[PDB]
Amino acid sequence: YQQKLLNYFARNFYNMRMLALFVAFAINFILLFYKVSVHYVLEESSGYMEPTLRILAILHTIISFFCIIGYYCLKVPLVIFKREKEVARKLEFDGLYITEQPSEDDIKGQWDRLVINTQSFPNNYWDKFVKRKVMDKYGEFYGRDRISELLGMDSAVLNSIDVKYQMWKLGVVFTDNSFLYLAWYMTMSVLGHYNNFFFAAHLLDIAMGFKTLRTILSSVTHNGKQLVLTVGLLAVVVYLYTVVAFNFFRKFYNKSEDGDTPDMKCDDMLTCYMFHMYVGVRAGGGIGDEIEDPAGDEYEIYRIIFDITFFFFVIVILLAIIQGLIIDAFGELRDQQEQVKEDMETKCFICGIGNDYFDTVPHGFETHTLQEHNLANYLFFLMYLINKDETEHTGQESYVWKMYQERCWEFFPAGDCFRKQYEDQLN
Amino acid sequence: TMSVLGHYNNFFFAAHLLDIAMGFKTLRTILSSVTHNGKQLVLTVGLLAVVVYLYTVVAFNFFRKFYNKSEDGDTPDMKCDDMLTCYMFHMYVGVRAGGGIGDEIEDPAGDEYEIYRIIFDITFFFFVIVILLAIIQGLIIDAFG
Amino acid sequence: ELRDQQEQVKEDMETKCFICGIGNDYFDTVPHGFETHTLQEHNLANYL
Amino acid sequence: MESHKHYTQSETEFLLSCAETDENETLDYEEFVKRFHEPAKDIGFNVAVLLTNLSEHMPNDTRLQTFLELAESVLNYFQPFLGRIEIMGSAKRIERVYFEISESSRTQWEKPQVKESKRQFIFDVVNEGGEKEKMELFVNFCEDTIFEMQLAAQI
Ligand SMILES: [Zn+2]
Ligand SMILES: [Zn+2]
Repeated sequence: YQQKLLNYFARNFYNMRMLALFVAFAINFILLFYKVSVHYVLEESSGYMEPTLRILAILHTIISFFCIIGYYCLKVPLVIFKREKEVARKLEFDGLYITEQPSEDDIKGQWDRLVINTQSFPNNYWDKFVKRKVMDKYGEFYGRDRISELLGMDSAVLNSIDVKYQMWKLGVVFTDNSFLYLAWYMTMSVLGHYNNFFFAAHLLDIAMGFKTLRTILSSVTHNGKQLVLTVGLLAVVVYLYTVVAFNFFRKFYNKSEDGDTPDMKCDDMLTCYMFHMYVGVRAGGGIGDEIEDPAGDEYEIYRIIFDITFFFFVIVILLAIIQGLIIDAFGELRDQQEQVKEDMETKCFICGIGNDYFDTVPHGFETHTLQEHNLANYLFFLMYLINKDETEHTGQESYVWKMYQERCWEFFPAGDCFRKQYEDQLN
Repeated sequence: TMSVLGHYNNFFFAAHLLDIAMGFKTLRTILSSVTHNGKQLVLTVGLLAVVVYLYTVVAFNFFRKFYNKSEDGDTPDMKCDDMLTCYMFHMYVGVRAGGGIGDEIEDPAGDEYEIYRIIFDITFFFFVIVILLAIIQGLIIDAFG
Repeated sequence: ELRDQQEQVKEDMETKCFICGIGNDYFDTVPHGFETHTLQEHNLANYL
Repeated sequence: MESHKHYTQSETEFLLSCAETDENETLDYEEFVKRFHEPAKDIGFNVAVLLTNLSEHMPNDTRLQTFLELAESVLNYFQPFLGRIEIMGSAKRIERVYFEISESSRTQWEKPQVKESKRQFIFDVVNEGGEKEKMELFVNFCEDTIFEMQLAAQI
């Protein structure tokens, strides 16, 4: 029954994620009717909203817990399988764990060093002959006892489990980004019972919940590296203007209202810098809007050129750069999509001869892509080769399997299709 | 229907000016830029609404005492207490003021939450008045391209 | 303009070799012919 | 059998003649699995593979076209279960390879998640580029998709 329950939880991960999102939306919509006198809820001539928030919060916490269980039971095996495959290939080919011995850097390898000693090291890679292969290839160079020591194979209780492999798996799933995001979701949902306003932070799930919103938000993320540098450049420029203003025009920054008020000014550097960052980049017209004009002063022309240069170098150029980064992001994304479409429509993926050679036959290129060189056909062939005992392999199947084990990929056609090699008319 | 209703009230004939959208070919190319990316414009507006709501929640929880609209001292205290009033205030003022919400609220001159208010205003400005508008113009530019 | 210049440079470097510029289409008859030609036959480092 | 079965002794009477496994004059659960389930599934598949191999390897043969056209029913039934790939043979010549495609895998490849993963893989390959790394990336994607379909088979 537990296995069936876990399979049911895994099968409906996305549906219950959307359910959690809708529940959070409902909680926020109810949250919108607060009022202070302390923080009592006001209802539109009703009294049935008193437990609706509580039951919705309980439902949200339960659904979020089910979401994290389903994610741990469905998407985690992909991460484990990828990590095991990568470490197995590295150990078999490079042999870095016995030759290179990586340093304190590359923490991933150091953490993966804890899985070699485990008995069930290829738990998901379906290739349990990796230890035998590495022994057969390294025994005559690194001995036999050293490799054996390094590998180290020698409903009531169920205590016969490998705790080292479980610890390594728990370590490697904690560093995953999606699991960390789900843990943050758990923390926010749990904290929502202490304070009802903590459920507002769950609205950020719409950033990744909708595909059409990820394309919008990818424009900012595409050039997000340069946006912070632009902000830093703006901060440096504002600081330089602050230094000039403090050194020369310190007497203008006086905020006196209708005469008879105490003289409030900006004397020290920190106050002037906060004034320039808070006002002047915000006023829409630079710093000259909120300072008195130099009507009849010896520094009038200097103040005028200072204001004009500050405006033209902060409010115009920097903002133009900030919008330009987003515009270039949109253009780059569209150009990449167009290039991908053209590359897929102008040559086939496997050998890439080109459609011009296949246009001699009517609809030749479409037939070639759909029958001769098809990605689905290659994937099905690879799966059928994997899920087949070696005793039943034919000559071609054994040949392909041997090159797949050696990982040479000379059997993939490249620049030579069936029509090019075996012409219909003998020549 | 609009032409018939124009006899009951003479101002109902003003709605017939929208026929110029499809009456001229050279205007359809102009109006097709908005329609080309019209699917994403409403999503951008919704994202803006969500961001403004989050800022509203933060302001209500922390800086509720600053939203006081008192004129020349001797006036009754008009404030934004409940969530709905603060949300309407943020959607009506702050996305419209050209400089965020800090223009229409008193500055924290000598307060314990001064730096928090400053970073709140700066983040609201940089995340609503600049980035969202940049996206809105970017959609139209990409449509033209 | 900067992005277009970078894209053009990348395409020009990936579509023909620098020295003689015959083109990758002629070298595609041999499997991985163009990469071998650029890395062994016409290499800028070798000429330098 | 009144849709596509014609009233003839060789076909209509044949099923009734083969329905001698029960003395109670009624059908049973074992009839449709004893026959036409374990045989006539891989036996006919090999015949279809042989016929299509002969047709592909000997084009424009007058005698073979009649054979292909008379046996169109079996080949049409075996269209979804036929795989056609091209590999570089041991004799430096392109050789066609035929195999069997399982029905569950065919269903599992039409899910939107697998199509989205394939589209993302193509996008990443074209963006990053490369030729030697291209086949390694393709094989890695194939292995990941195979593991995902095997995991999703356990519903
Ligand atoms: Zn091809
Ligand atoms: Zn050359």
